[PDB]
This record gives sequence, C-alpha cells and structure tokens, in this order.
Amino acid sequence: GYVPAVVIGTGYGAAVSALRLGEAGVQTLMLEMGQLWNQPGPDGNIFCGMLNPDKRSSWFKNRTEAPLGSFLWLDVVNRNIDPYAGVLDRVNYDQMSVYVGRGVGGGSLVNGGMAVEPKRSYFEEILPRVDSSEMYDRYFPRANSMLRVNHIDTKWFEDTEWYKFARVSREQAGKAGLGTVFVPNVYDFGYMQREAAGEVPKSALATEVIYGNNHGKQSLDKTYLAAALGTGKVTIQTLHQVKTIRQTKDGGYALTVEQKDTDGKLLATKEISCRYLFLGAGSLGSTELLVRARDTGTLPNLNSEVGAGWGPNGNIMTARANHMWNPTGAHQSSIPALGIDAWDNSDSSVFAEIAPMPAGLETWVSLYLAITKNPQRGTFVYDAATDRAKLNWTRDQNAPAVNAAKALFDRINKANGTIYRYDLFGTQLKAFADDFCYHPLGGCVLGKATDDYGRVAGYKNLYVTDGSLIPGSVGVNPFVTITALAERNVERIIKQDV
Ligand SMILES: Cc1cc2nc3c(=O)[nH]c(=O)nc-3n(C[C@H](O)[C@H](O)[C@H](O)COP(=O)(O)OP(=O)(O)OC[C@H]3O[C@@H](n4cnc5c(N)ncnc54)[C@H](O)[C@@H]3O)c2cc1C
Repeated sequence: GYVPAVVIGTGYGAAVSALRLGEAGVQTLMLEMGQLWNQPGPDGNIFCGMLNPDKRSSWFKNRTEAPLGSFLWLDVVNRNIDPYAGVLDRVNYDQMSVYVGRGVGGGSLVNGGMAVEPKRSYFEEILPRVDSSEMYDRYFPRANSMLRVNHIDTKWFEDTEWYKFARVSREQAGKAGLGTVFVPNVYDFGYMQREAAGEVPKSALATEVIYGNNHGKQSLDKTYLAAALGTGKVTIQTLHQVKTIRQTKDGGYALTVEQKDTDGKLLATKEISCRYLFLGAGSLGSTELLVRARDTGTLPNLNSEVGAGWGPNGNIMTARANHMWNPTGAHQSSIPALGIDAWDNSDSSVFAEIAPMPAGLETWVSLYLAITKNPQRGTFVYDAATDRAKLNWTRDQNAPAVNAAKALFDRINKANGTIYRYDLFGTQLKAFADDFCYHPLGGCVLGKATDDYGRVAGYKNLYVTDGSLIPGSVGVNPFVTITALAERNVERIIKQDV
C-alpha cells in the first residue's frame, strides 16, 4: 500500500529523518532488512559476546569470525553456524571487506560508540559548499544531545584496571611526542563504572561490543528511534529488504520489498508506494539501490555521480608488541576511551583509536584503528549479470593510508624500542590490515549526486540521508557527522518540501 513517507533502513540517517518526520506529523514507515533486537536468545541475552559467538553474531554466514586483531586468541571460540539474520555483516568485495550492522538501529548496534566531531578545518575542506557555522553552532550540538553522548570520569579512567590498555598506549605515544584525547561515547560511562564495581550486569566489561551490547550502549533503538516511535506517526517493519525503487506516473515512488524470516526464507514480496522517499540504507545500501535503479532504468534520471566517491575513511588496523613491563591487562573494557591525535590536515594525518584486545588474558598487544587522509576513491558500478552494485577498489589504493599509519607508528616504535606484531591478521607477515573498513563513506556524495541537503539529483521528493553523502573521509569516527548532517538536511527538507 501507500504511506506518505518511507524511510529505508534504521541507522543514523534514517533514525534522524524518521524522528523529525514524525514530529512534523508525517505518517512514516521505516523498512529494515534486519531484526528488531529485543528477544532473549538461548543464554537469556539479546546479543552474543565476543568470547561466545553464535549465529546471532553474523548476517547469513556459516561460520563465526574473530574480531579483527584478535584471531590468534579468539579463533578457538569461533564455530560453524546456521545462516541466520544476525547482527554483523561482512560485505566482501574483490579487495575490500566492509563491516556493517543489520537490525533496527543499523551500525549503532555493533559500533564502538565513539562520538566524535571532525575538526572544523577539515570539515570545511571536505564540504566547502556547506555552512560550517550552522553545523558547529547548531547541528553538531543537537546530534550530541539526542545521541546521549557522555564523557568518561577521568579519575576513574586513571585508576581502573579496565583502561590499563589505554594508559599504556598513552605513555608510549607520549615518549614519541604524541598526545592523546579522551573520546566521548554513547555507552553510559557511569554504568561502566558500576560494572567495574560489581553493581550492575556487565557488557563493556564482559567482552561485548561488536555483536551488540546487552547493557550500557545507547544505540539508536533507545534514542532517536524510540523517540520516533513515541510520536505515534512512525512504524518500523523488520526483515523487510527493499530491492528496487521506481518513479510512479504521478511523481511518487514505488518500492519492491521482500519480507523474510530469520532463516532467510522469503515470506512475501510487497509493493509499497509513497510521496517522500528517504534512503538511510548506509554507504553501501543506499548507493547500491540508486546505482541499480539508474542502470536498470527504473530511476533513469539519476546522474553519473551516483556510485562515485567512495572511501573507507582511511581505516587501517595495526598493532604493537609491548615490552614485558607494559602489560595491557587481561581485563580491557570493550569500549575505547582514548585516541592518538596526530591529525593536522596534512597527508600524514592520523587520528588513531586505541582499541581494546578482547582476549581475556595478557597478550602485551596494543591495537589501533588508524583513521587517515588518503585521497583515493572507489566507485560502485552496476553488474547486470548478478544484479549487484560492485565496489571497484583495489588494495593498492590504500597504500597512502598504510604509509601514513606506518609513519606514525614507526615513530612510536622508534621512541620506545618496540616492534609491530606481524601475526594478528592471518598466516601472513602483515602488520597493517589494509582491506577492511568499519566506516564506509560516500557513493552518493552531498552536492555531487545530490544537492547540498541530500535531495537526489534528477528527482523531487527523493532524499539520501546517510553515510553515502560523506565524501569518503571525515578524519574521525563518522556517526556524529552523519547524525548532524541528517539533522541539518531533514530540517530543511521538511521546511521547504514536505
Ligand atoms: C565494528 C564497527 C565499529 C564502529 N565503530 C564506530 C564508532 O565507535 N564510532 C563511529 O562514529 N562509527 C563507528 N562505526 C561506523 C558507524 O557505525 C557507521 O558509520 C554508521 O552506522 C553509518 O550510519 P548510516 O546511517 O550510514 O548506516 P547504517 O548504520 O549502516 O544503517 C543502515 C541500515 O539500513 C539497513 N539496510 C541496508 N540496506 C537495506 C535495504 N535494501 N532495505 C532495508 N534495510 C536496509 C541495514 O540493515 C542497517 O540497519 C563502526 C562500525 C562498525 C561496523
């Protein structure tokens, strides 16, 4: 049937859009391909942890996989599984694996919660057509407030065993003249302090994050989406995957949608139409829908920028072997609290997450997710044979990201007399993981595939709201930027179009 507004997906862009539509009185249907994560599993918990993965961990895989960096210790717990509508997907392109969340809340279910604003100078470089004053004065503050961003108690951080890993890297970075910053988070740090005191059920302190947090993490289902549902104008249909979009004869949109069960079986195919269509299917999902629509002729007016300008936010993972006298601890909070800030907007820029190691025993390893400034971009093209958008990206294109990461961590190693680990990512001498990302950005870039508010070029009442808008990089963990842009965009769209 017909609904005035449809929002595809339930991640950051989608959730912002749905809340503001509902508040404006617009009846809105969100279509999410994954599950609503609210039914207890076989252990009485919603989500599995990283030391007890099961089919809930993985979107339609036949074996669980260790969190990147932890294979040497966590492979022992990983198991064959039945393919299931689990929470974390690995999308494997030819030379890049992109991790994404699947469920009501999207990547907010599985992410590390780091809620970071980009440097304004870098924001102005990447998005010069956008008014940066409105972003920093209005929309970033709005996003942080709605997301329930909070800050760690710095005295507790200094004292607690659970952040020894972060203090070690801080000290090591300092010897090399590099500073660290505390990173705000949507995980409730007061709750985390109570976990450490044995006062509340553990989640961050029980090796949970990447397959969901059973407690503590304020994912979108608790924040924007709960508020959207509260308007009485928003519905969410789960296990509904949008396959196609077309323009209708009177200028609306019609979607073909597959309803599945949690085992992946097809239950129904539906056509849903609307006046206003908002894409929040993520960098991969929104881009794929639009590339397919363009190249199969169902949205033939889409421009050639649809599909272009993809990047992995410069993501590179690496690890250092600490001296014996600098153990990182058996007990490591699963939520990062510190980053190394070596981002000066030059091509040597690095902002590096100090990431925890979920082994549950002492490994002496420090793990880092580096975010770099690498101008290389990939492109999604349509493959009519498989009916899929394929990402054209080669591993060579991450050479500049590897080089920036390596320059920074070589500096830290030289200052401390330490070496890399080379054995964390498989059976190859490899210190830098250069073919994954957690932060896919672009494919439907703001101002190129769309106007400066995410209105898709060639069409009226058709909007993109999500990470596909961002031009490949933001220099920090991206969800705060996605949220803030979405707030800006939907405010304008509702005012001027709806
Ligand atoms: C392991 C990991 C760690 C991360 N850590 C951090 C962090 O600490 N801080 C940070 O800032 N960022 C982090 N990120 C990145 C962050 O989660 C993403 O940038 C953000 O979730 C992207 O938001 P989005 O709205 O673009 O899309 P998503 O959050 O990816 O949501 C897209 C939604 O659309 C659904 N969907 C897709 N296609 C369809 C379709 N055709 N039909 C119906 N539904 C569809 C998906 O199932 C999903 O629920 C992390 C991500 C991962 C995977």
